[PDB]
Amino acid sequence: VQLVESGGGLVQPGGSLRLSCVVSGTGFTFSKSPMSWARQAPGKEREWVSAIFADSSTYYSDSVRGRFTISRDNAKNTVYLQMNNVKPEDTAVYYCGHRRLGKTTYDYRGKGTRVTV
Amino acid sequence: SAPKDNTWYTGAKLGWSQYHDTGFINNNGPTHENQLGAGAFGGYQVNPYVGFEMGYDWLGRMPYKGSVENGAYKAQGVQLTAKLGYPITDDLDIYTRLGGMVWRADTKSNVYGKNHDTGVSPVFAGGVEYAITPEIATRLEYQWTNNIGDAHTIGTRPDNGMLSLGVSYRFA
Ligand SMILES: CCCCCCCC
Ligand SMILES: CCCCCCCC
Ligand SMILES: CCCCCCCC
Ligand SMILES: CCCCCCCC
Ligand SMILES: CCCCCCCC
Ligand SMILES: CCCCCCCC
Ligand SMILES: [Ca+2]
Repeated sequence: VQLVESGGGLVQPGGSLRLSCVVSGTGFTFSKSPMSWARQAPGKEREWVSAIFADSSTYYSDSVRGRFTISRDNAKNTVYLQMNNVKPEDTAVYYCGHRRLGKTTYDYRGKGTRVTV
Repeated sequence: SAPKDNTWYTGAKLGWSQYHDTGFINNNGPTHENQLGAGAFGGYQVNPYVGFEMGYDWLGRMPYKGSVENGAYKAQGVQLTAKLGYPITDDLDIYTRLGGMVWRADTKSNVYGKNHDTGVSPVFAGGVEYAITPEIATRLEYQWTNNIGDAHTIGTRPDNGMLSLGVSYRFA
């Protein structure tokens, strides 16, 4: 399983930005794969932020609820994180994780993409 | 006593099915491992101590309840076993059954969606059988079916223990 994040960059407070996570590799079925988004802000530990299941149900941390939107496009093996009304607290490197059958945890295998508010 | 030599019989059973080692998803609600099992079986008796029986088993649907992650597991199969027993009394026999079950297991969850797999599991059973009449026999047994699934295909591989009551008709 290979994960590549993209879309990060400079944004003003209140702005919007969409991140993308493209999943590739072997031994996995993306349509059945639950995915997640986490972030690590400067001087803080990594914080889980969002998750999307195989049934397309979505989940969010309180810190981003109502502002961030996770979505998936199974035709392109891609997960998106649409970020609206960004705060200085949203400045972080964002990582996407892939959860395997048999594990309750997500594997954050990507290099990440940095957002700077 | 056992069915007559070289004679056939048919039967059905109901039971308390209980799954074990049910790790699957991180559901925050109840997991109901206890379910109603059901099966039908037919058999051929070789001698008073040895017989062969074949049957279908419905092992029940196990729900994984929860507010976030939730799902369910289901299993059924066809089995073939050798029945070995000897008498406690002229009408009450004690026996064991040894063999295998070809099973289909299905899982449903929001986390992983719909998945299913097929495979083989060994069957170990022991019980007692009482001859109510020359044609009718009742049985009480515990049946263990090992490793029904696969972590990589459906996310779980539970065991099943079933305590069942059964009735069979002998055509001798
Ligand atoms: C929770 C279901 C148990 C039913 C047991 C019935 C045994 C014949
Ligand atoms: C865990 C409760 C199961 C009910 C058992 C009934 C005995 C036949
Ligand atoms: C009660 C015995 C079960 C078999 C009935 C189903 C026939 C296909
Ligand atoms: C041999 C017929 C017994 C009835 C249940 C079906 C066997 C798989
Ligand atoms: C013997 C009970 C039938 C339950 C449904 C099993 C077939 C999918
Ligand atoms: C007492 C019933 C015999 C089958 C049990 C096998 C070990 C779980
Ligand atoms: Ca086991």
